[PDB]
Amino acid sequence: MKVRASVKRICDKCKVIRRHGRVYVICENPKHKQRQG
Amino acid sequence: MKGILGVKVGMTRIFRDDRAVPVTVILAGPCPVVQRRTPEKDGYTAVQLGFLPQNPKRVNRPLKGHFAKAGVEPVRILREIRDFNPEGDTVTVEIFKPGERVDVTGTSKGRGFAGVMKRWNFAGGPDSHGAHKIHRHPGSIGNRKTPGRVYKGKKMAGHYGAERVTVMNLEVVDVIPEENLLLVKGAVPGPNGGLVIVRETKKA
Amino acid sequence: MIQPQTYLEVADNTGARKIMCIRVLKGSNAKYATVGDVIVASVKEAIPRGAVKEGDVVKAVVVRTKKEIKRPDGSAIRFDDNAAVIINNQLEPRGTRVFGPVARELREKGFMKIVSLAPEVL
Amino acid sequence: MDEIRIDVMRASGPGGQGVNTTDSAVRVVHLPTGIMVTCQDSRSQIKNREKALMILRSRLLEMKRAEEAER
Amino acid sequence: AKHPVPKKKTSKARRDARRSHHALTPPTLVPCPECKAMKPPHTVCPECGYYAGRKVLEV
Amino acid sequence: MNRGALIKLVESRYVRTDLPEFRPGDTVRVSYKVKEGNRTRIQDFEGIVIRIRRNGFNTTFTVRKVSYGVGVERIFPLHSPLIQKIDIVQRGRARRAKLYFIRNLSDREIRRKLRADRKRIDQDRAAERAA
Amino acid sequence: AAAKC
Amino acid sequence: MRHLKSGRKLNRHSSHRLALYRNQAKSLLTHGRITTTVPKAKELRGFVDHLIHLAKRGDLHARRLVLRDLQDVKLVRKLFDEIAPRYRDRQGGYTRVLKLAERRRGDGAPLALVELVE
RNA sequence: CGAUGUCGGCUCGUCGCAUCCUGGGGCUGAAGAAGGUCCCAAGGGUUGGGCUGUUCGCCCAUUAAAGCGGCACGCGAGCUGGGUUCAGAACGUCGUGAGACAGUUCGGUCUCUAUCCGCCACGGGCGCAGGAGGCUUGAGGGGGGCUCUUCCUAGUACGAGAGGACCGGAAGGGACGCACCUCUGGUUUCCCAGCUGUCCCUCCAGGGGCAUAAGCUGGGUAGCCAUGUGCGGAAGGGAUAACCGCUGAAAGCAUCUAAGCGGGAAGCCCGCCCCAAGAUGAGGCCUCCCACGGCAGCCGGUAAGGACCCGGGAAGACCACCCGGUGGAUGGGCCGGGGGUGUAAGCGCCGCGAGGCGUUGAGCCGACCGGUCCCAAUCGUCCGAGGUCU
Ligand SMILES: [Mg+2]
Ligand SMILES: [Mg+2]
Ligand SMILES: [Mg+2]
Ligand SMILES: [Mg+2]
Ligand SMILES: [Mg+2]
Ligand SMILES: [Mg+2]
Ligand SMILES: [Mg+2]
Ligand SMILES: [Mg+2]
Ligand SMILES: [Mg+2]
Ligand SMILES: [Mg+2]
Ligand SMILES: [Mg+2]
Ligand SMILES: [Mg+2]
Ligand SMILES: [Mg+2]
Ligand SMILES: [Mg+2]
Ligand SMILES: [Mg+2]
Ligand SMILES: [Mg+2]
Ligand SMILES: [Mg+2]
Ligand SMILES: [Mg+2]
Ligand SMILES: [Mg+2]
Ligand SMILES: [Mg+2]
Ligand SMILES: [Mg+2]
Ligand SMILES: [Mg+2]
Ligand SMILES: [Mg+2]
Ligand SMILES: [Mg+2]
Ligand SMILES: [Mg+2]
Ligand SMILES: [Mg+2]
Ligand SMILES: [Mg+2]
Ligand SMILES: [Mg+2]
Ligand SMILES: [Mg+2]
Ligand SMILES: [Mg+2]
Ligand SMILES: [Mg+2]
Ligand SMILES: [Mg+2]
Ligand SMILES: [Mg+2]
Ligand SMILES: [Mg+2]
Ligand SMILES: [Mg+2]
Ligand SMILES: [Mg+2]
Ligand SMILES: [Mg+2]
Ligand SMILES: [Mg+2]
Ligand SMILES: [Mg+2]
Ligand SMILES: [Mg+2]
Ligand SMILES: [Mg+2]
Ligand SMILES: [Mg+2]
Ligand SMILES: [Mg+2]
Ligand SMILES: [Mg+2]
Ligand SMILES: [Mg+2]
Ligand SMILES: [Mg+2]
Ligand SMILES: [Mg+2]
Ligand SMILES: [Mg+2]
Ligand SMILES: [Mg+2]
Ligand SMILES: [Mg+2]
Ligand SMILES: [Mg+2]
Ligand SMILES: [Mg+2]
Ligand SMILES: [Mg+2]
Ligand SMILES: [Mg+2]
Ligand SMILES: [Mg+2]
Ligand SMILES: [Mg+2]
Ligand SMILES: [Mg+2]
Ligand SMILES: [Mg+2]
Ligand SMILES: [Mg+2]
Ligand SMILES: [Mg+2]
Ligand SMILES: [Mg+2]
Ligand SMILES: [Mg+2]
Ligand SMILES: [Mg+2]
Ligand SMILES: [Mg+2]
Ligand SMILES: [Mg+2]
Ligand SMILES: [Mg+2]
Ligand SMILES: [Mg+2]
Ligand SMILES: [Mg+2]
Ligand SMILES: [Mg+2]
Ligand SMILES: [Mg+2]
Ligand SMILES: [Mg+2]
Ligand SMILES: [Mg+2]
Ligand SMILES: [Mg+2]
Ligand SMILES: [Mg+2]
Ligand SMILES: [Mg+2]
Ligand SMILES: [Mg+2]
Ligand SMILES: [Mg+2]
Ligand SMILES: [Mg+2]
Ligand SMILES: [Mg+2]
Ligand SMILES: [Mg+2]
Ligand SMILES: [Mg+2]
Ligand SMILES: [Mg+2]
Ligand SMILES: [Mg+2]
Ligand SMILES: [Mg+2]
Ligand SMILES: [Mg+2]
Ligand SMILES: [Mg+2]
Ligand SMILES: [Mg+2]
Ligand SMILES: [Mg+2]
Ligand SMILES: [Mg+2]
Ligand SMILES: [Mg+2]
Ligand SMILES: [Mg+2]
Ligand SMILES: [Mg+2]
Ligand SMILES: [Mg+2]
Ligand SMILES: [Mg+2]
Ligand SMILES: [Mg+2]
Ligand SMILES: [Mg+2]
Ligand SMILES: [Mg+2]
Ligand SMILES: [Mg+2]
Ligand SMILES: [Mg+2]
Ligand SMILES: [Mg+2]
Ligand SMILES: [Mg+2]
Ligand SMILES: [Mg+2]
Ligand SMILES: [Mg+2]
Ligand SMILES: [Mg+2]
Ligand SMILES: [Mg+2]
Ligand SMILES: [Mg+2]
Ligand SMILES: [Mg+2]
Ligand SMILES: [Mg+2]
Ligand SMILES: [Mg+2]
Ligand SMILES: [Mg+2]
Ligand SMILES: [Mg+2]
Ligand SMILES: [Mg+2]
Ligand SMILES: [Mg+2]
Ligand SMILES: [Mg+2]
Ligand SMILES: [Mg+2]
Ligand SMILES: [Mg+2]
Ligand SMILES: [Mg+2]
Ligand SMILES: [Mg+2]
Ligand SMILES: [Mg+2]
Ligand SMILES: [Mg+2]
Ligand SMILES: [Mg+2]
Ligand SMILES: [Mg+2]
Ligand SMILES: [Mg+2]
Ligand SMILES: [Mg+2]
Ligand SMILES: [Mg+2]
Ligand SMILES: [Mg+2]
Ligand SMILES: [Mg+2]
Ligand SMILES: [Mg+2]
Ligand SMILES: [Mg+2]
Ligand SMILES: [Mg+2]
Ligand SMILES: [Mg+2]
Ligand SMILES: [Mg+2]
Ligand SMILES: [Mg+2]
Ligand SMILES: [Mg+2]
Ligand SMILES: [Mg+2]
Ligand SMILES: [Mg+2]
Ligand SMILES: [Mg+2]
Ligand SMILES: [Mg+2]
Ligand SMILES: [Mg+2]
Ligand SMILES: [Mg+2]
Ligand SMILES: [Mg+2]
Ligand SMILES: [Mg+2]
Ligand SMILES: [Mg+2]
Ligand SMILES: [Mg+2]
Ligand SMILES: [Mg+2]
Ligand SMILES: [Mg+2]
Ligand SMILES: [Mg+2]
Ligand SMILES: [Mg+2]
Ligand SMILES: [Mg+2]
Ligand SMILES: [Mg+2]
Ligand SMILES: [Mg+2]
Ligand SMILES: [Mg+2]
Ligand SMILES: [Mg+2]
Ligand SMILES: [Mg+2]
Ligand SMILES: [Mg+2]
Ligand SMILES: [Mg+2]
Ligand SMILES: [Mg+2]
Ligand SMILES: [Mg+2]
Ligand SMILES: [Mg+2]
Ligand SMILES: [Mg+2]
Ligand SMILES: [Mg+2]
Ligand SMILES: [Mg+2]
Ligand SMILES: [Mg+2]
Ligand SMILES: [Mg+2]
Ligand SMILES: [Mg+2]
Ligand SMILES: [Mg+2]
Ligand SMILES: [Mg+2]
Ligand SMILES: [Mg+2]
Ligand SMILES: [Mg+2]
Ligand SMILES: [Mg+2]
Ligand SMILES: [Mg+2]
Ligand SMILES: [Mg+2]
Ligand SMILES: [Mg+2]
Ligand SMILES: [Mg+2]
Ligand SMILES: [Mg+2]
Ligand SMILES: [Mg+2]
Ligand SMILES: [Mg+2]
Ligand SMILES: [Mg+2]
Ligand SMILES: [Mg+2]
Ligand SMILES: [Mg+2]
Ligand SMILES: [Mg+2]
Ligand SMILES: [Mg+2]
Ligand SMILES: [Mg+2]
Ligand SMILES: [Mg+2]
Ligand SMILES: [Mg+2]
Ligand SMILES: [Mg+2]
Ligand SMILES: [Mg+2]
Ligand SMILES: [Mg+2]
Ligand SMILES: [Mg+2]
Ligand SMILES: [Mg+2]
Ligand SMILES: [Mg+2]
Ligand SMILES: [Mg+2]
Ligand SMILES: [Mg+2]
Ligand SMILES: [Mg+2]
Ligand SMILES: [Mg+2]
Ligand SMILES: [Mg+2]
Ligand SMILES: [Zn+2]
Ligand SMILES: [Zn+2]
Repeated sequence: MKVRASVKRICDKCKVIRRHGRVYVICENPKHKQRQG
Repeated sequence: MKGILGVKVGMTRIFRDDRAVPVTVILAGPCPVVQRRTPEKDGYTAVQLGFLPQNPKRVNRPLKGHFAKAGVEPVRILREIRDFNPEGDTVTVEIFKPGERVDVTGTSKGRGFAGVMKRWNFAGGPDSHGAHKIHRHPGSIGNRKTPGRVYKGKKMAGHYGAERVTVMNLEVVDVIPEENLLLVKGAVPGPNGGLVIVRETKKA
Repeated sequence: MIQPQTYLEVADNTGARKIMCIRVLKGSNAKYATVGDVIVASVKEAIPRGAVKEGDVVKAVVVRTKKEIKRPDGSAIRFDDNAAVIINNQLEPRGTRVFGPVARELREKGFMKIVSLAPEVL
Repeated sequence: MDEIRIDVMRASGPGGQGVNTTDSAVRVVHLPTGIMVTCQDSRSQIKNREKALMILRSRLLEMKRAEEAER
Repeated sequence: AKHPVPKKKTSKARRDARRSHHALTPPTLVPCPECKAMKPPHTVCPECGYYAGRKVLEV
Repeated sequence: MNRGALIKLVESRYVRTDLPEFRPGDTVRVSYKVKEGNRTRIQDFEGIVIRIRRNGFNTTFTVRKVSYGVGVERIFPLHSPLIQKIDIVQRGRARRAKLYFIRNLSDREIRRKLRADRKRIDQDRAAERAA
Repeated sequence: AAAKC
Repeated sequence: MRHLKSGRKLNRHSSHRLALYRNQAKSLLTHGRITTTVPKAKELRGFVDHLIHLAKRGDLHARRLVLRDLQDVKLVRKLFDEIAPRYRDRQGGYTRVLKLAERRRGDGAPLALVELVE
């Protein structure tokens, strides 16, 4: 899980979701998982 | 949850499977059920035990009436065992079998006014190298202007011991029922002749 | 009760005569070693042309203590010296002979070759 | 400067209340080689940091200029 | 030490509140059965010399 | 109650009376049941009784012997079940209840200070003449 | 008594 | 702590307290009754009773034992010939402490008499 | 600036979390093992040494780890005083000089008494609408909270091999904490013995004083103790963090989420141990006494009870607490046992003698376990309800 202030899509299969008040990027590539923080 | 009142007899050690077993001997039996606390009447469950018969010439009228409602001879000590409802009207050492684990509560030995070293295992001060009249002193007790005070609960000199202490999970080495003797492995709070309480362990 | 600074005689033929304990190899911060414990030690006195020499930092197991060891049977045993046998990192002795009696506690603690070589186990 | 560690601390010797409470002394450590240079030549940490880094560089230079010579 | 010292004069109210414990208690006295004189219990009567029903000392 | 009697009553099941009387200064052989890995064997520990501290059933005694060039002191409970038997090997005559001072004595020095206790040696020889 | 020098 | 310690100190070192009990013993065996402070009187009972009981035994050994404290052969002679016979059938309790009513003026000390029992 | 004592150490902590370790995770260029990196997590833990006044740093040997910071760079009415920071002296250096120096060197007075707050202990008072003796609930506090190694699973899964698991299960430690004194080991101010010099008793013998506030020496009960012994950290229930899901739209797909549901930390709540109804919100139960006499008040005499006084106590500074007070085993004595010391004196025998042998495990003998009214806790005195209103 990448934890950073700038979360973006990294590849075309990335998905930006907002769950539980936080921005996440989820993806079939597990490297691309991001949490904003 | 079973329990009984008793007196610390003294220590010795026995041999069992070619091992010295330090034991404390307790005289626990017998304890007559004097009152049972019930949820209906008292809001909780407990058995008020008696222990040691007392010279009825020394038992005032409020207490005599209390024993009378139980049909029980006057007794020196009344203690409740909490959450215990024995079947009979008497509790004896038989409630314990060798191999069980018990909790023992007693009144520790009283150190009186105790120094910071005896009471709290403080290091004290040096004994040479110029140490000036502080060899057993506690050192600093605070900071400076912030917070400008001393915490509650600060470890200081004061009275030590003669307080309720419970030592836990002691092995019942033997039960000699004809003498109302319980043998427990290890050490038990307080002096010989002290009152103790023997409950089933809460350790699992 | 062996601790840093403590001197021990050497009950083997490695050539070391006196080692000085510098560590009790027993967890984070053991205060003392007794029989069967291992120490790290400096070699303070040795006979010429031995296995180990003065100044070496070595490992050894304690085999005798002047502080009496107590036993589950209720007995105890006490020696006139503090003595140790120099070992390697596999716990085996580095000399071929063990001088003097050793505590039977060593058997219980896997120092069998030492127990083997000692002329008396007590 | 990423392979360099700079320690600051109180200096030794005279100064009164100043030298007691001031982090004027500096050590610079070349982390790969381990060689250090210290400086409390002045009263100022910044001047001692500057002078210490100079001497450290000059010394690592002579070390580099000397292995080059031995080759 | 550094010679601690009262920071303020103690008020008349405070010093007298300190002394709220200083009143003497009167001495415990029982009548001597022999001569009826008041004297401390468990002491030989200093008036008639009696204790425990008999004479113990001259007076 | 009588707390002393209760403790003596607890202890009485573990008390022995088969062992011979001895005194500090006597040479004694304790045959001691010792477990070794798996089995148990009897190991003889023979030496001078340098101390008997008494406390009823809790009496213990200390025996000293020079073993392969090293002094060894073993401390024995007098009522331990691990003791097979104690044989009196010799009666020595001492002047004090505790013989700590023999740790710093030479061989002849102990020989001189703890001499054969003829009286109790004759008492031992007169007994065993009860056939 | 030491000094604030 | 002083737990289960027997024996009063009376703010005297070991030899002063020993000499104190000896001298109070001499005065008591001499006059039969002496006044002293309450704590001293209580401690004196056992010191003197022991010397009287040994006198009741009467052997030479006891006499020399009593002599170590009393030092006075006349007083010991009075102890064995006059004092001790009075107590042949008495099993201890040879001394009596009763407390006085009025304190010492100059220091407030509570006083008591110590006497040999009849 | 009519003074806010300045470094380091010591002592005692306490807090933060940007986490050194231990617990939980995601990613990995994660095969396993071991690491990297980031996230959650402050409950606990965070060693001993060499050098230097050192802080700092380096080094040695270990460790799960050897965290970083705040608290007047925490803490000198708590200690230290090596450094700094006066007066002496000296070196280098500067100055004609007197002298001078974040240059060096050796030396150099750190103040018995705590009033108020605060803190640790402990009482006194009143209150808790009758007066009392017990026994209690637990609001609310506090304590505690660490971790390692080996073994089995299994030399298995994984790996070419070297190496080597998860999960689960046993065993053994280190440090710390509480209590304890059976054992081990201390102390043991007079419990025993031995020894010198001197003076004395009483000449011998036997003893006493003094040589320390034990003359010295060898021992040493109880107690108080650690180095010794027992036991503790949990288990378990609940709710969570990061993180992982189930079902699922908005948004035909997808989505841990917007409705709802799971799983999930040494942390959080409970659980454990201790305090605790001044919890003035002053609680509950069992028992006892009871409508007394005189103009929600007063005045006495009483009740059940209590206090005073006394004998004491592994309780204790005083106070308090606890037991006992002649219907008594509470202290003291006496007796028996334990325990210590280690064979008393006197006598007889052997020796020229110093001595030795026997009587003899004798004599002495604190406190420990008991017995016994021999001595003392005599005799008493004073308090102390009559119960507001709806
Ligand atoms: Mg970017
Ligand atoms: Mg997706
Ligand atoms: Mg108790
Ligand atoms: Mg209790
Ligand atoms: Mg107590
Ligand atoms: Mg204790
Ligand atoms: Mg102290
Ligand atoms: Mg301590
Ligand atoms: Mg303590
Ligand atoms: Mg210390
Ligand atoms: Mg110390
Ligand atoms: Mg000192
Ligand atoms: Mg000083
Ligand atoms: Mg001071
Ligand atoms: Mg001093
Ligand atoms: Mg202090
Ligand atoms: Mg201040
Ligand atoms: Mg300060
Ligand atoms: Mg403040
Ligand atoms: Mg108390
Ligand atoms: Mg406790
Ligand atoms: Mg267990
Ligand atoms: Mg059994
Ligand atoms: Mg019985
Ligand atoms: Mg050797
Ligand atoms: Mg050798
Ligand atoms: Mg050398
Ligand atoms: Mg060399
Ligand atoms: Mg070897
Ligand atoms: Mg940096
Ligand atoms: Mg500085
Ligand atoms: Mg310096
Ligand atoms: Mg200057
Ligand atoms: Mg100077
Ligand atoms: Mg500054
Ligand atoms: Mg001071
Ligand atoms: Mg001061
Ligand atoms: Mg001072
Ligand atoms: Mg002052
Ligand atoms: Mg003022
Ligand atoms: Mg004032
Ligand atoms: Mg004023
Ligand atoms: Mg006024
Ligand atoms: Mg005034
Ligand atoms: Mg006041
Ligand atoms: Mg006034
Ligand atoms: Mg006052
Ligand atoms: Mg008054
Ligand atoms: Mg006992
Ligand atoms: Mg020999
Ligand atoms: Mg001889
Ligand atoms: Mg003989
Ligand atoms: Mg004390
Ligand atoms: Mg006390
Ligand atoms: Mg003291
Ligand atoms: Mg006593
Ligand atoms: Mg005395
Ligand atoms: Mg005094
Ligand atoms: Mg005095
Ligand atoms: Mg005085
Ligand atoms: Mg005086
Ligand atoms: Mg003296
Ligand atoms: Mg006289
Ligand atoms: Mg007269
Ligand atoms: Mg007088
Ligand atoms: Mg006097
Ligand atoms: Mg006596
Ligand atoms: Mg005669
Ligand atoms: Mg009286
Ligand atoms: Mg006067
Ligand atoms: Mg006066
Ligand atoms: Mg009086
Ligand atoms: Mg100023
Ligand atoms: Mg002023
Ligand atoms: Mg001012
Ligand atoms: Mg001022
Ligand atoms: Mg801190
Ligand atoms: Mg964080
Ligand atoms: Mg972690
Ligand atoms: Mg982890
Ligand atoms: Mg892995
Ligand atoms: Mg790999
Ligand atoms: Mg990771
Ligand atoms: Mg992350
Ligand atoms: Mg933490
Ligand atoms: Mg370190
Ligand atoms: Mg050195
Ligand atoms: Mg150092
Ligand atoms: Mg340093
Ligand atoms: Mg430095
Ligand atoms: Mg490491
Ligand atoms: Mg690790
Ligand atoms: Mg500071
Ligand atoms: Mg600091
Ligand atoms: Mg400070
Ligand atoms: Mg100071
Ligand atoms: Mg300071
Ligand atoms: Mg201050
Ligand atoms: Mg100050
Ligand atoms: Mg202060
Ligand atoms: Mg101040
Ligand atoms: Mg200085
Ligand atoms: Mg100085
Ligand atoms: Mg000046
Ligand atoms: Mg010059
Ligand atoms: Mg000029
Ligand atoms: Mg010039
Ligand atoms: Mg010049
Ligand atoms: Mg200059
Ligand atoms: Mg200068
Ligand atoms: Mg400078
Ligand atoms: Mg200098
Ligand atoms: Mg110089
Ligand atoms: Mg200087
Ligand atoms: Mg000097
Ligand atoms: Mg002073
Ligand atoms: Mg005050
Ligand atoms: Mg104030
Ligand atoms: Mg206050
Ligand atoms: Mg109160
Ligand atoms: Mg009510
Ligand atoms: Mg009421
Ligand atoms: Mg009550
Ligand atoms: Mg009561
Ligand atoms: Mg409760
Ligand atoms: Mg609570
Ligand atoms: Mg409150
Ligand atoms: Mg809590
Ligand atoms: Mg924990
Ligand atoms: Mg395997
Ligand atoms: Mg498998
Ligand atoms: Mg392998
Ligand atoms: Mg496992
Ligand atoms: Mg802790
Ligand atoms: Mg403790
Ligand atoms: Mg204890
Ligand atoms: Mg004992
Ligand atoms: Mg002991
Ligand atoms: Mg011992
Ligand atoms: Mg004596
Ligand atoms: Mg003499
Ligand atoms: Mg003579
Ligand atoms: Mg004289
Ligand atoms: Mg003198
Ligand atoms: Mg001297
Ligand atoms: Mg003497
Ligand atoms: Mg001694
Ligand atoms: Mg000793
Ligand atoms: Mg003792
Ligand atoms: Mg002892
Ligand atoms: Mg003891
Ligand atoms: Mg203790
Ligand atoms: Mg310990
Ligand atoms: Mg443990
Ligand atoms: Mg745990
Ligand atoms: Mg859950
Ligand atoms: Mg769908
Ligand atoms: Mg889905
Ligand atoms: Mg939802
Ligand atoms: Mg959930
Ligand atoms: Mg799941
Ligand atoms: Mg409670
Ligand atoms: Mg209440
Ligand atoms: Mg309560
Ligand atoms: Mg109110
Ligand atoms: Mg109300
Ligand atoms: Mg409230
Ligand atoms: Mg109310
Ligand atoms: Mg109430
Ligand atoms: Mg309730
Ligand atoms: Mg009361
Ligand atoms: Mg008292
Ligand atoms: Mg009191
Ligand atoms: Mg008073
Ligand atoms: Mg008192
Ligand atoms: Mg009073
Ligand atoms: Mg009473
Ligand atoms: Mg009465
Ligand atoms: Mg009695
Ligand atoms: Mg008695
Ligand atoms: Mg007494
Ligand atoms: Mg005996
Ligand atoms: Mg004996
Ligand atoms: Mg003889
Ligand atoms: Mg004789
Ligand atoms: Mg003779
Ligand atoms: Mg003779
Ligand atoms: Mg002759
Ligand atoms: Mg002889
Ligand atoms: Mg004896
Ligand atoms: Mg005597
Ligand atoms: Mg006697
Ligand atoms: Mg006796
Ligand atoms: Mg005992
Ligand atoms: Mg009777
Ligand atoms: Mg009366
Ligand atoms: Zn992607
Ligand atoms: Zn009268």
